[PDB]
Amino acid sequence: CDEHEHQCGGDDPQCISKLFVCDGHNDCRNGEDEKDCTLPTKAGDKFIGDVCFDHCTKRRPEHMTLAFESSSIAAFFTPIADLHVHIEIESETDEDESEVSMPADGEYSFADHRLTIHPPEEDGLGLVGEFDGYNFDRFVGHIVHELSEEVCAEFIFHRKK
Amino acid sequence: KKQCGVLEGLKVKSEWGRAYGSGHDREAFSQAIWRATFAQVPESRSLFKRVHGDDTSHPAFIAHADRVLGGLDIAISTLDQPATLKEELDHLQVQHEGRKIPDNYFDAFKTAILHVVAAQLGRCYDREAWDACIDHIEDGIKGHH
Amino acid sequence: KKQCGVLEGLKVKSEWGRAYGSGHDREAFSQAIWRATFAQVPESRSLFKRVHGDDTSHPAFIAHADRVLGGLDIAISTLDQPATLKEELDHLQVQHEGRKIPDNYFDAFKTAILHVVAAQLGRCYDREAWDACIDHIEDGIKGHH
Amino acid sequence: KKQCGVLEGLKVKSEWGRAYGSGHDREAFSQAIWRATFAQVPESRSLFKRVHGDDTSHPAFIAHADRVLGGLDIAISTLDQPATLKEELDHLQVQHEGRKIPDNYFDAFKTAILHVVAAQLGRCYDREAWDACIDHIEDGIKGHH
Amino acid sequence: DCCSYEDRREIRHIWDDVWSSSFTDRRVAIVRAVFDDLFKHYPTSKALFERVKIDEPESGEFKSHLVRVANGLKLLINLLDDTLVLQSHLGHLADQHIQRKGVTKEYFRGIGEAFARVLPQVLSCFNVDAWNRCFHRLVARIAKDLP
Amino acid sequence: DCCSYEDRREIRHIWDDVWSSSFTDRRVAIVRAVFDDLFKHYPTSKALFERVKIDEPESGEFKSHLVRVANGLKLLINLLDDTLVLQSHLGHLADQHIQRKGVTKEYFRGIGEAFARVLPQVLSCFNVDAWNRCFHRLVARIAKDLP
Amino acid sequence: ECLVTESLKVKLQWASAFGHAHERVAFGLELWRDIIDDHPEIKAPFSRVRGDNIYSPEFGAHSQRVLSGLDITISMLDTPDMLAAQLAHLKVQHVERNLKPEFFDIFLKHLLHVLGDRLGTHFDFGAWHDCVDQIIDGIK
Amino acid sequence: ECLVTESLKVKLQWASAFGHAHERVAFGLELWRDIIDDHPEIKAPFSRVRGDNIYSPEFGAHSQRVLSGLDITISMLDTPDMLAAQLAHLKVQHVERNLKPEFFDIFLKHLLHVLGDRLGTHFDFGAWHDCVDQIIDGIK
Amino acid sequence: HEHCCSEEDHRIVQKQWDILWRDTESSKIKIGFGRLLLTKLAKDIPEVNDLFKRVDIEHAEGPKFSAHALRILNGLDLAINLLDDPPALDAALDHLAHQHEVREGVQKAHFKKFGEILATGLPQVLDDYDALAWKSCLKGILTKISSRL
Amino acid sequence: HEHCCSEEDHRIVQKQWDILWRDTESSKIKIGFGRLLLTKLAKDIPEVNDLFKRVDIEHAEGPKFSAHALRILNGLDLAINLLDDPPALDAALDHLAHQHEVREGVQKAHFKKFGEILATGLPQVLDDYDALAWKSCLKGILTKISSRL
Ligand code: HEM
Ligand code: HEM
Ligand code: HEM
Ligand code: HEM
Ligand code: HEM
Ligand code: HEM
Ligand code: HEM
Ligand code: HEM
Ligand code: HEM
Ligand SMILES: [Ca+2]
Repeated sequence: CDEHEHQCGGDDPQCISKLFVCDGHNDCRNGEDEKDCTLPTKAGDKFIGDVCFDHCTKRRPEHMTLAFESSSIAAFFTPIADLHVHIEIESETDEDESEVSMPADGEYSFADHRLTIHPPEEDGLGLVGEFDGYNFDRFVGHIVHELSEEVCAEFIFHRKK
Repeated sequence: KKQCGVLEGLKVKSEWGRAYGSGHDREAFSQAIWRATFAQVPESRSLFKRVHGDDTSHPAFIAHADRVLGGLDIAISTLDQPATLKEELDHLQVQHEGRKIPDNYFDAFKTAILHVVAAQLGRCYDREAWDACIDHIEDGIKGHH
Repeated sequence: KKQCGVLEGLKVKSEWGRAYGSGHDREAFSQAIWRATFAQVPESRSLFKRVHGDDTSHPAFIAHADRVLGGLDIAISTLDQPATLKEELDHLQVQHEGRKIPDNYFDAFKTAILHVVAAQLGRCYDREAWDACIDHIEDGIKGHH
Repeated sequence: KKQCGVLEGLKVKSEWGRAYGSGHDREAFSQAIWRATFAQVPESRSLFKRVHGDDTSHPAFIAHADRVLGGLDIAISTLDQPATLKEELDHLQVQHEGRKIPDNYFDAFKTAILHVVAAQLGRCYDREAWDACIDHIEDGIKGHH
Repeated sequence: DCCSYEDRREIRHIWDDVWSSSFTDRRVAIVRAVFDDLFKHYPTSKALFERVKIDEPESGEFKSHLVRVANGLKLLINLLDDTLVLQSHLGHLADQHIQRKGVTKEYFRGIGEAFARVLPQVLSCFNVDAWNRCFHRLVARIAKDLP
Repeated sequence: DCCSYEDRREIRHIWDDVWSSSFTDRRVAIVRAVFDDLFKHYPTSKALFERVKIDEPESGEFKSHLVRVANGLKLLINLLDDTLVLQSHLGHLADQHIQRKGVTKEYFRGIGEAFARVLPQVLSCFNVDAWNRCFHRLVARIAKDLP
Repeated sequence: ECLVTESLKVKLQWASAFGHAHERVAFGLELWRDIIDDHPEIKAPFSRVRGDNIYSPEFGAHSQRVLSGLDITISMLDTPDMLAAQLAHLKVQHVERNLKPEFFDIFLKHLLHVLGDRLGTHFDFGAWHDCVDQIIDGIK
Repeated sequence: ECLVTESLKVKLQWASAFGHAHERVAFGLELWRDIIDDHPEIKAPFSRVRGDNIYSPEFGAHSQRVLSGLDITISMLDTPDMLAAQLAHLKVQHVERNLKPEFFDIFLKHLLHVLGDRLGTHFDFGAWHDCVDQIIDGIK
Repeated sequence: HEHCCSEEDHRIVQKQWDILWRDTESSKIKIGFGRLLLTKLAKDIPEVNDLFKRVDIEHAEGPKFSAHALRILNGLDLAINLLDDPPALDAALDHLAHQHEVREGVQKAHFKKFGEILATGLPQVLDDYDALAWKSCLKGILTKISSRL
Repeated sequence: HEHCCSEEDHRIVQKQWDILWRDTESSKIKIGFGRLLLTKLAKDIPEVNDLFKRVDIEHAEGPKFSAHALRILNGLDLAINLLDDPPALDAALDHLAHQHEVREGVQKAHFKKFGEILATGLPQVLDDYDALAWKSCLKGILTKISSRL
């Protein structure tokens, strides 16, 4: 489907606007746009990310925990769930040994199972993890420059169960 | 929390450019906005009985919606030309006075716009700024504050 | 990031007054500094073998430490009298040339001083300023930059 | 089976260019080589105790390795300038004499290099040639034959 | 205080948001809004622009000026990928201000603060730090001999 | 733009850091450094002090002057707790400058900027705003009839 | 005569043609090269900005500064009061040198030739000629 | 004056520009065409190698032989003894014909113009001018 | 009669009409362009000046008119942007018909002219213009708008 | 202070420094280049000539020095090639510090100059040079190498 449209799949495809996925109205013939609206990263949940390509983070850490503090959905706009998250980090050098727990806002779009976590520090670096669609216990987390949308760090996040 | 001044205008005027978009994105952008509005105050559906407000997907209404955003465009697109904006707002003011539209609805419609715009722009979007300007624009249509 | 000029001098000269202090605060201030230095470059302990560098708490070394800060005092305490300072620095320069002291150590010792001073002054302390001046003072002892 | 003459030199010098490579390939190429060396004569680990020979993956050693190949580079890279090579080899010779390095180790290290290089070059690689030259280079470092 | 390549990229983008239209209107209001902040803080500098008629804000003799300033900045940013040339024009840009009697090293550090207070208001997603960093490197070289 | 009691307290302290020693040396260099910033920005004013021999920086006829200025400021600050007296000497301080032909209302706003640029460099923990606020209240009354 | 549309057209095409970042330096360079090869007499006044070696950074800088000004003027075609002023301002920075008024007629010739390549057949020659001309006369 | 780096720079750029196989003939052709159109007086001495039809194999061959020699000279900029000799050798193969020393000044003009296109803005004009010049005078 | 302004046709128009709104200063453009378009209309047919009197057409640069310039020009936008949804576009235009029906003085011949003007103007601001496609679509639009007079 | 010679920064440096070793005759280059670099240093600061006396700097083309030219130039290589592994690079450079510490006569001002020279030289052999990136990295390197004098 086009750039800003959601595919309903099935043996008979139909493109509808992403702004319609999980909105409360049955926009797709088959209904996909409304039958799979479960929020993965919900309050209380924790996700552990294993680095594998880091060209920007200030700590170039081995891991990176992602704790979800709160999550609320606006009663009239179901397509987007707003989140509050603490990004924890365990660094350790020669001259010192730091720990961090930067807090950031963010939303999760049922439209494409992609949670965007707004930049925590004023260094223009934000996290963007897009979900499998069917998994929800593992998502690739790309650290990017919000403005540009440049990828410069990939972490595989696993739901800490 | 902030007033729709010179800069905050330029910002909204620019961001609106991206959120508004064109073609289908538009036909939906408006769609989304109205759905969000009506969802908030179902009471208001009664005012658009003339333009099939019952079915948000009816061409008549689609037109209406796409037609409304149109004005909002002119409004925003001229937040840097008080002279002209003044006029457009005044013009709108007229097309609306007479209809028992409570400040209650405008409020919802603003919220709608804001939520949708935010959904559309992803990350680069100043809330306060829009709030401030959408407000100034609405005031110009009601006459109130 | 800044040069040890007129003002930046007065600032360091003043702040140093507070950090240096006297009596026990001093006997410790120095203690802390050296511990921080040696912790950075354990290699350097070998140079103070003559004054019990092995045990930072040995009177001999305590003396040494308290004796070192002493010079640093004279240095800082005269950043507003180039004429005199020049002399003191030069004097020190001599007591040091001959010993294979790498710019590597001076660097650590500066860091040490800075960290301790910052720990001692709490909030009112300009980092850049000290860095700049401690530098100018060290340069005057090495001969280099 | 062959002597490191004019041509056999050019060949090794060229092939080495490909095998040595740069960046990570290098940091590994060296890694591989050393692992192959130590695996042959674990006894030798004791000589690099100074540069963390215990853990081949320790930065200190990584440096060391990358640093060693460096010389080997200069050596090979000048097999066509006896005048200069002579000097580099002699220079190395010094940095090594004094250390009880048996012709036993050099042998293993050569083998290591050869096996890794062969693994890296795939098909285009003359064994005899390298053997001959790595030898000539090693001789220049030991003083022996 | 080093202008990283990433930072350059950041700006090379941030700019594309302020310098969007090929119509003066926008850039003008911004550069103006920048100066108004310079004058509200270092009122002394105001006098320096009587030559362009600042007493007549909407003059045009002045508006054009604002634009030249804007464009001069634009030219800088749009040079961040060609270092060597930037390094030269950056000098040339200094000389054009050294011969302008009355321009202090301070006024520059002042206009720097200006942008850092204005820009974050005309557009969202502004990496104030990144901007600040590379802007300083640019300013430093411009007013190295200015004080 | 109101000099709060808290602000007064802030200053009554900030000062105790610049006016520490009872030896001229320090206060001199500071007040000087202040004027040097006044002259670099409003060069016209320079001429006004030929009476004290500014052409001879280390003169002494001039150094003493600097001190008097310093001390005059000191006297002000050290009066912030006795309002009524401050309000009077503050006037007397005006009259001493009104009879000084050539002193503009501007030069004052200029020396104000001066401190706000100098002080933050001679000592840390400087509440630039607090200073600015109470300094303006002091200046305003001094040059009310000066322009 | 450059009215309202004939401007917007240029303002617009200038955008695509000129470009951004490096794309510009390339433009500037290509332009000046063609100009200097046609009339080497120009390498003279460009002595201050190493006009002998147009690939040099010194000249490169210049090249850019120039194009930039051209950008300004073009971005002022809609507002007369600013253009008239800007143009007058440019005339001064030039008059101070032995500049044969024909040099500009040359500059224009090429600027169009180049935009021709960049823009292709869409290039509205008419609009540009009528419009850039007005900018030159104000400096000639 | 072509020192050590100013050479390596050319030696390197020549590589990318010139190219390999066909890529070269293309270069040669493009070069000579531009040269002959500018100064048709040259079609004269090139009579032996069908200079009238530069696309012909006869001329094509020539074209290549030329560039090749240029390659040699350039690859000798670092070693003076070989260059001085090579250059002298080339001068002889030329002097034997009515060759206006200005022809070479022309050849150079274009060789640079062409490399300019091929290499782009990276093209180190300075280095080349200083360096290729030194190769021409040894033949002029 | 059904091959006029086809999918490809308008897909084209739409694409070309967008070349315009690439820069954020759409207002300055829409206005200037719409301003000129209406002016050039009153030029060829003066009985128009009286119709646009209500919006102070006398002062082309006057906000009163500048606003109008937008409304109209912006309406044309709406028309174009709904080209890919006949029923909607239809409704959208019918509405425009009514907004012109109650404005006495406005006769068909006016639109015919405005059309010719619009067709001569567009290609002056758009480097890529497909006269055939546009004429096809503009016709359908202008007609449906004036179908009440 | 931590934005100096960043990942992108050195990723660049590394890429650009490689443009050099494309041809197998690296020796001829490294030497010639390193030779020139040191020469131009002794040119601006003679007290250097005595330091490099040990390696017969008197005979630039002399194998004694040519070898040296490599060693140094090659060390710079090592530095650059370890830019993507701070701990290793650190160690690698610290080692270089010690190799210079025991060589009396060598003072900081020397490196500062060598840096300026290196920065004016590189762009003469590399068509693609990013002064900003390089200066950032070369600084970090040169500094850490001379941090003992
Ligand atoms: C800033 C927000 C608003 C703007 C810019 C705006 C704009 C418009 C515009 C342009 C029209 C079409 C006029 C025409 O062409 O005939 C319109 C019609 C109308 N508006 Fe608004 N409007 C706004 C808010 C509201 C609100 C809050 C309500 C009430 C829920 C409302 C109710 C109406 C109604 C009922 C109509 C007429 C429908 C019809 O044509 O039958 N508007 N509005
Ligand atoms: C700005 C910092 C420094 C100052 C002001 C300074 C000052 C002093 C002073 C005053 C003395 C005592 C001289 C005497 O009375 O005999 C001294 C001794 C010495 N300094 Fe420094 N020094 C500084 C940095 C260093 C550094 C970096 C090292 C090396 C780690 C160092 C190594 C020595 C040694 C080994 C002695 C002699 C110990 C002895 O008496 O046996 N100094 N220094
Ligand atoms: C042709 C092969 C060899 C070459 C080219 C070579 C080269 C080098 C180089 C350049 C160094 C570093 C010198 C410095 O910068 O301080 C070095 C160090 C050393 N080499 Fe070799 N080497 C070779 C074979 C060997 C062998 C066979 C051994 C023994 C297993 C060995 C043992 C050492 C040791 C222990 C060091 C010093 C480690 C330290 O710095 O603490 N080398 N070698
Ligand atoms: C952000 C850095 C700045 C840039 C990029 C910039 C750019 C420019 C440019 C391009 C010119 C016009 C040259 C010409 O066309 O003749 C100019 C002139 C000048 N600049 Fe700046 N400038 C900057 C900051 C400043 C500052 C901080 C001051 C101090 C208040 C200043 C004062 C002036 C003055 C007074 C002129 C003369 C204008 C005239 O009378 O024509 N500039 N500047
Ligand atoms: C911060 C506020 C200022 C204070 C507290 C201050 C204080 C003083 C004092 C105490 C005197 C000496 C009176 C005497 O002993 O006869 C004085 C004189 C004078 N002040 Fe100020 N002053 C201030 C600002 C200024 C400014 C802004 C100017 C203008 C440039 C200025 C110009 C003068 C001059 C020229 C004299 C005469 C000195 C002489 O020739 O003896 N003052 N001021
Ligand atoms: C219509 C295109 C032209 C425009 C818009 C224009 C613009 C400029 C600008 C803005 C400068 C830079 C002034 C500065 O910042 O110092 C400049 C300088 C100059 N222009 Fe032009 N110019 C144009 C055509 C010409 C022509 C035809 C010539 C060719 C002879 C010419 C000769 C010069 C010279 C010699 C300089 C000064 C070089 C220097 O800075 O040393 N310009 N031009
Ligand atoms: C710097 C570039 C030049 C180089 C390196 C060069 C090289 C050569 C070489 C190697 C040959 C082939 C000789 C052979 O194998 O028989 C040749 C032939 C010749 N060159 Fe050049 N040449 C250059 C410039 C010129 C110029 C400027 C002219 C133009 C008038 C010229 C005129 C000739 C002629 C007429 C021949 C002989 C054609 C024939 O074989 O019948 N050359 N040149
Ligand atoms: C395809 C082009 C046209 C479009 C899309 C269009 C659009 C509009 C719009 C939106 C309005 C404003 C309605 C409102 O908000 O109250 C309007 C009003 C009007 N139109 Fe058109 N129009 C077009 C062509 C024409 C033509 C050819 C004439 C010429 C006689 C015309 C004459 C008028 C008049 C007189 C008004 C009244 C404006 C007022 O005083 O408020 N229109 N048109
Ligand atoms: C970043 C550039 C530099 C690098 C990477 C570097 C690298 C080296 C290396 C590898 C050695 C040889 C150690 C050995 O194998 O025994 C060395 C030695 C030396 N370096 Fe540096 N060096 C640099 C800059 C300098 C500077 C600026 C000076 C200038 C005073 C300097 C002076 C020396 C001296 C005198 C030696 C002794 C050579 C001998 O006689 O064996 N180096 N350097
Ligand atoms: Ca739906």
